Amino acid sequence: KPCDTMKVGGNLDSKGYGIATPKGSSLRTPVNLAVLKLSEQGVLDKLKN
Amino acid sequence: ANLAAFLTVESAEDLSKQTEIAYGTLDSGSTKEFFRRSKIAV
Repeated sequence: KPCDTMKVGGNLDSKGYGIATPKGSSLRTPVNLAVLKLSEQGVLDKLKN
Repeated sequence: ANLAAFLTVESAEDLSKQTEIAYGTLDSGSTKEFFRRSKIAV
């Protein structure tokens, strides 16, 4: 609300929301695979709704 | 006047809400798999 906003037109560029870690993080890879796992179920997509 | 004006000058939701047009995917494809596993209600 107040629902006075509307998205018109396609995207002007491409952006991906990804989980960020300091260059070469120890969790960098485990979090990538866990992200993968949650993306494999697309938990993120339900969380969107 | 309006005769004049009227002489001078569709979505995934739509597919889901109908069945008249046999809408489908590759029977042997990841597209079919997208739908078989989609967590989206629609």
